[PDB]
Amino acid sequence: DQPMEEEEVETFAFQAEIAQLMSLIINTFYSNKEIFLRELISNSSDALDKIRYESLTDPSKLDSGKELHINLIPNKQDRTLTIVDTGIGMTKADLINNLGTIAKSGTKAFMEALQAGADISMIGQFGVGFYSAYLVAEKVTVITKHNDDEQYAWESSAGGSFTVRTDTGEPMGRGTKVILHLKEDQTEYLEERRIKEIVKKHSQFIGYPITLFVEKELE
Ligand SMILES: COc1cc(-c2nc(C)nc3[nH]c(C)c(C#N)c23)c(Cl)cc1Cl
Repeated sequence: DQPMEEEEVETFAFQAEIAQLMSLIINTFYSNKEIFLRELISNSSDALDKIRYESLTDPSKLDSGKELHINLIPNKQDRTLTIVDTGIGMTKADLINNLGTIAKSGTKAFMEALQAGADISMIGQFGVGFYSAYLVAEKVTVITKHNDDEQYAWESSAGGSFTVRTDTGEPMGRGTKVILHLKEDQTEYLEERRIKEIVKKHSQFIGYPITLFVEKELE
């Protein structure tokens, strides 16, 4: 009897400083956790800038999709909030290199800044705003598709390690989906009014369409 599907899964250890940062973020009390959404939307915007830039000299880069946008998808039943863009996306090497195994100088620098009295809301200036997801999420899954490459899924519950595998569930044209599996006491970020007010407050200058899709699985 053959399996419906099979995926090779790799587990990698986080670089020491990244593990340190994740533990600080996911455990420490902060009063302004809503900034995570600003940081994720900012990373979407950057990724959309990148594919747009590439398309200026090579229009075929948009064969995987011309529309450049950001979607926000709360799912109360799964207790997940997902941010999706049609940006440049990432290769497997990109995921392994840029989401865990190699720590840029900004990682240690950010933790130093916090020790010196800086606020968590500055985290994007250090290039590690992604990890602010763990302010509100117990687990984060990143599904990504780059041109000419297959679709991958990165995942971590911040245990000091993350996994990478091929993802074949729902094929994306191009871009990145960040799925936040929210902590039990952070479900306010699934509410329409909360999402709207955070986007209005922090993302006014993002130069791409941002669209809410409220998700409900029907009985
Ligand atoms: C600059 O650092 C990062 C950037 C990214 C990222 N990259 C691309 C190419 N697209 C994206 N879209 C979203 C919504 C991201 C987020 N968050 C994101 C990720 Cl997943 C982790 C880190 Cl650490």
